[PDB]
Amino acid sequence: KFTNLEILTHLYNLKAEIVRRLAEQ
Amino acid sequence: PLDFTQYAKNMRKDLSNQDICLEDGALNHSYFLTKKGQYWTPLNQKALQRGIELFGVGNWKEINYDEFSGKANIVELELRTCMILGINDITEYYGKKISEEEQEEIKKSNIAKGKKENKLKDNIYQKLQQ
Amino acid sequence: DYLDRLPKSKKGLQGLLQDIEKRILHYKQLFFKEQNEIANGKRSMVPDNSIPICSDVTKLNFQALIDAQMRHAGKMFDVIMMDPPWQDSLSDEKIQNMPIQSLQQDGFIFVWAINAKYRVTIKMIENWGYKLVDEITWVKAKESCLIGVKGDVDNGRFKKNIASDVIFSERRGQSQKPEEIYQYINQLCPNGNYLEIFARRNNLHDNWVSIGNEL
Repeated sequence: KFTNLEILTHLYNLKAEIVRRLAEQ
Repeated sequence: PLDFTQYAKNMRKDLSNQDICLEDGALNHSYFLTKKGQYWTPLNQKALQRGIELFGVGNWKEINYDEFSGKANIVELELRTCMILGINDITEYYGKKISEEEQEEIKKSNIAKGKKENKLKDNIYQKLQQ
Repeated sequence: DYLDRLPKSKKGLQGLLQDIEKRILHYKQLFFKEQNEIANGKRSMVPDNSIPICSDVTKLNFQALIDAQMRHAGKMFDVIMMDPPWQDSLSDEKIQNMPIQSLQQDGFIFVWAINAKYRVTIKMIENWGYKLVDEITWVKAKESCLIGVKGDVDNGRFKKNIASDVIFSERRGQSQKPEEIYQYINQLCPNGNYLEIFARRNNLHDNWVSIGNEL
């Protein structure tokens, strides 16, 4: 299972990738 | 005639890592409520507080370089500072350099501001709700 | 990531970003809350009286352990237990060459062996001076725990009748070594001091000295 901090790290990493796909667009 | 409880205390002090046991000798339970590898130590926490003074709230990367030899979690840094100032979202303080003394006062004000509007949870003031 | 599974579309990305944001707030409070409970004296599942040491046994030099033990107990240990991480992987070689003999003078040793490492365990505990005396067996599927002996065990320290040579899984589908093992050691030695090598955080019982890279 994931811990709260691992989940948040995944979410933060995800957000960046998105924001950067919104960037590239 | 062996007193185990004393035995454990002695053994830990002379053999265990400093995170595992207190100078008291007793077992540091906080270390085992966290996954191995991910423990946040008291020397970690001052490092962070130093880094807000020197580099500012936003710049986790610069802090990671200087204070943690690159080995901290950038997200953990962000989260830890939220605690430091007692608010759930800190975009307000982004870029700012704050003093260890100021941070307490900032957080004290933020808990103050917080407790009142009734948006206060677990010692953090939730400016952002959802 | 993964790249494939994410939306490439603006509308997908915008709604994903919206949902990520709510989720971050959700897990933020869970983290702050968790972190706070810990600050205000929360208690771990670890028993009060155990000695956790996080180390690598290759690097570890036992002498400090030996000195500290002699210092606080006046005896070396009565029972040593090992679940080696066979080839997270240590070659047969560096597990084998551990200076175990320094560790105990008179008691029992217990070692876990998958069928492949079964023979290897025999001649590696013989090397450490032990005599093969017993094997516990665990059904879940089987794995052996081989038992050997050195020194004098004719003291009152070790009780002669052994509860079982069979052991059973605590829970269906389980892969951590069963608990009944700790009790059986309790049979063999009651309130003696024991050492475990290659320990895990779930492996900690009070009065036990546990050493491992993950503790």
